[PDB]
Amino acid sequence: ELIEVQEGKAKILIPKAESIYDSPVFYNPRMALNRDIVVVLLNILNPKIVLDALSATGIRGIRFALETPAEEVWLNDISEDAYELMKRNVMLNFDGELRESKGRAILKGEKTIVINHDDANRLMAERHRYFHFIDLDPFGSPMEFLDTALRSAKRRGILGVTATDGAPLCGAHPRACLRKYLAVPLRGELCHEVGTRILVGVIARYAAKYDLGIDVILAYYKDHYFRAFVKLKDGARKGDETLEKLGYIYFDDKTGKFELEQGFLPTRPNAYGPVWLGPLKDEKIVSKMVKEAESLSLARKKQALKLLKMIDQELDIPLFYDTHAIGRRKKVEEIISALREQGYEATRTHFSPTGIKTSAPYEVFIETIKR
Ligand SMILES: Nc1ncnc2c1ncn2C1O[C@@H](CSCCC(N)C(=O)O)[C@@H](O)C1O
Repeated sequence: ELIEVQEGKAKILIPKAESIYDSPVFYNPRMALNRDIVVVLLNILNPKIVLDALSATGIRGIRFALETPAEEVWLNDISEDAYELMKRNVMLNFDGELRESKGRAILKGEKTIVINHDDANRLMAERHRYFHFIDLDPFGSPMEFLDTALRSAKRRGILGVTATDGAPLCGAHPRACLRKYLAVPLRGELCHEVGTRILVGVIARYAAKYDLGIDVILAYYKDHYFRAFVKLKDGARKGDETLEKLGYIYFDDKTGKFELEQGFLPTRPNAYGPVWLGPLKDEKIVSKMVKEAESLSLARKKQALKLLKMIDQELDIPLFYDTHAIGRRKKVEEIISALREQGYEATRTHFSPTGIKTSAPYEVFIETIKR
């Protein structure tokens, strides 16, 4: 029936089954890294009232309460069996008695834990402008909840969205991408960043009508999923400035050369987007994350540090050059060094193991790898 496992400072019971998609209550251990990062981040932004929209086993919210400054943690899931496993796992990491009720339970101890058996769109809708932080971790696309989450979070709240929607976001299913994200995807060596930027840009677009803009705290790709942490800005002016960060991409698949164009609409044919052409991180914050992550007991510390450091030293410039792909048409360390000697900025990128982000033009990049 149930197996007791441990993640971070959390001890939970998960159903034992053939695969993760076969257990009555979902739990993907590979997502431990995803939860480490949000924990590291929360230990910086220090949100007071947080929400684990689609909790499943309750692991995320449970780690929120045990490993972060969060004072009021809300756990929610539409599934009855999940709700029951959530209540159990909560009482497995916290003391006192759970004052349960019809599909709703509460625990008022050092931290306040609100466990809910409800539909996320229903809960969030009841909780208008209530959370400092909301974490959306759905099966694939978050579009079904995005709009309601933008109304449930404080006008200055933080929104965490994950998208395991690789197929549409990476160009495999262009028509599916158009329906869910209202953007024309780009496949190929760049689809990892473009997919991430499409994600940020759709949040930016949905937030604008509430006269809200965004600041990307951190956005990255990893293990086939897209993560986006954004800070909401109050004001039509902020909203307008956000939409101004949107743009389109032009890509020559024969050469690997790409071009960017800032604007709500493109002005040339064969445009990819719209996508977020703004920053993909808040360097000041990401740097602290590396420091914080080192002083925390995460579930996958080594990988968490390895990923955070990569992003920390990474250039925040749109797109990059994949040495392997272009090669088809030397070592990355050597190319980077040769680029820096000439005075250009160049760094590795978490998007690709052979990718290089640089301020050098396509042409110079090609000349340099040839020398
Ligand atoms: N409308 C809805 N409201 C609340 N939960 C929903 C929902 N639609 C689907 N779900 C569900 O979302 C799941 C996503 S799996 C989620 C995992 C996670 N947060 C972690 O770190 O483990 C299931 O438990 C489930 O029943």
